[PDB]
Formats: sequence, structure tokens, C-alpha cells
Amino acid sequence: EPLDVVATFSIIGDFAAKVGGDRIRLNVLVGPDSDTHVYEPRPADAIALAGADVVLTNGLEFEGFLTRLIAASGTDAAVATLTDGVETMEEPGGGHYHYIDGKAVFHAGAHDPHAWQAVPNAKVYVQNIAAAFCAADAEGCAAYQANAARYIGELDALDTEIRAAIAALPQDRRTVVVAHNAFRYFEAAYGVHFLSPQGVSTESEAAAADVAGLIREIRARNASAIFAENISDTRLLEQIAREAGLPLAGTLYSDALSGPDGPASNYIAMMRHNAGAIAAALAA
Ligand SMILES: [Zn+2]
Repeated sequence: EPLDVVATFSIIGDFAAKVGGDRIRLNVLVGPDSDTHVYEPRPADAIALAGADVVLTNGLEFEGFLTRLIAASGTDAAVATLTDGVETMEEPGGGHYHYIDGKAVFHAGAHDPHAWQAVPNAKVYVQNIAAAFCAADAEGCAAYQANAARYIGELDALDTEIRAAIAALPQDRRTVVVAHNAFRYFEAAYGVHFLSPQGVSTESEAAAADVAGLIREIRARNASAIFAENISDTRLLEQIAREAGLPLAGTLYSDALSGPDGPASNYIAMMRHNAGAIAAALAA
């Protein structure tokens, strides 16, 4: 019978649907245009995990509710951390932390969790999906591994596509500003710097003491355009676009897919909506 699979949010939900095919029954907890940083599960989510065979998660404390939800669900499921094997980036500030015991240990934690904004990282996510499906359903492993290997092929072409478009840009204009500091893996991969009022997580609200400072950094970096994000309320970025004298060029997709009929209804559509929107604005 089909593998009962729950993914914590929409993007890895797309990775799951792509590897699992018709062999799985997906149930995503955090939906399109929704924010996992501040998500807080409904009793249905405990029921889903208790009824699940595999739980797919991002790890690095993206899902702050995860450990409490597993406990309330009493689930027996294999929990996959799709970050395993990704070469992960430190949070900014401060920056972030070590602390020696007998020796020096990378502290708590932070690790920037947005590893998916770099397509080579998304391949590791997909690797880790199939391994988690092979583990719970030996009979389908050859199918899982063949879907993942095919999708990883399309991911590789997406990467070539993205780097090629950013390389064609004048290097003097590589700075944009978004809602929260969610695109640092995009920068490490492809070379667009990102400014934002909010930090790595959206839990803390953006204060007025950030705007004058951010406006100054936007000028010193000659940032080219301001984007809203699909998971945040756009009003503060319109204000910043005004005071900075910069166009509000559109909406980027950070931590969630769009709905269907939307422009980022799957990951590969998502990365190309962003790369093209970023590309067009910097060329202007
Ligand atoms: Zn985020």
C-alpha cells in the first residue's frame, strides 16, 4: 500500500512528490505562501504524524515546532533531515558563535537553514528523500532512485541556467533587497547580495531602528531593486522602496511555493521566477 509521507513545508513537499510518484500519499503541513518560521501546528498535524510512515524535515531548526510535534503525535515514523550532507552556512551574528569546551564547537546553532536557495543543495535534499523512501519501502527503491536521478538531472540544468543569467550581468549591480535574510545560499551559489529588514528568521518583527540603517546600507551598496516576498506582508517594503527611491520590482519566493495557478507552484518554477525577476531588475 502507498507510503504515508508528511513533509513539513511546501518546497520539500515538491521534492517528495517528485521522488515518490504515485507510490506515496503526501501531506504537507505548512502550505503555499505560508511561513514556517512562525508556523504553529494544528491538532490535525499531530494526527498526520501519528499516521505517517515517513516524516521529511529541513532540519537546522527551521521547524521550531518539530520536536514538540513529534512528541505529541507519538509517531513511529522515520524522520529524515534533508540537510544531512549539505555544506551549511553560518548565520550572520555573531557570526555565528563557537564556544570552547575542551575544544571549539560550532555553537547554537545557528546554521542558516535556507539551503534550498542553492540548486546543488536541492540535489542533496532529493538524494535524502529517496534514501528515506527506500528505507520505509524497499519494494519501490528502484523507482524512487530513478525518479530522483531524473529530477536531479533537471535540477542540474536549472543550475546552469541560473549561473549563466547572473554571469551575464554587470558585476557593479549585484545587490537587491528582500523581506528577510533568506537568500544567503543564493548569494554563495550565484553572487547576488541581499539586504533585508528582518534577519534569518521572521520571528522578530522589523523595528524602525533598522530602516535608516538599512537605507544607508542600500545606498552604499547601490542596491538596484526592492522585492516583496510571498510569505510576508508587503507594506514595510513599499515604505523602504519609497525612502530609498527604488522601484518595487515584484515578488520573490523565499520559504514557500506559490499556490497552483501561481508563478512558483513547484521548486524549479520557483527558482526560475526568482532568477529571472532578479536578472531583469539588475539589468534595469
Ligand atoms: Zn526564512
